[PDB]
Amino acid sequence: GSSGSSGTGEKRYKCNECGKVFSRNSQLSQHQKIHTGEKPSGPSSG
Ligand SMILES: [Zn+2]
Repeated sequence: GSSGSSGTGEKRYKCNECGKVFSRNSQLSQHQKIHTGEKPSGPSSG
């Protein structure tokens, strides 16, 4: 037992991108997309 007697309930989904945590996955998945970074074209004419 590794100081984990009780807990099974609120899976602390950690962001593999930054490394943060969220109470619910529905709040993390929507964040894991923030790293995508969709910046416009600069030096190129897009
Ligand atoms: Zn993140």
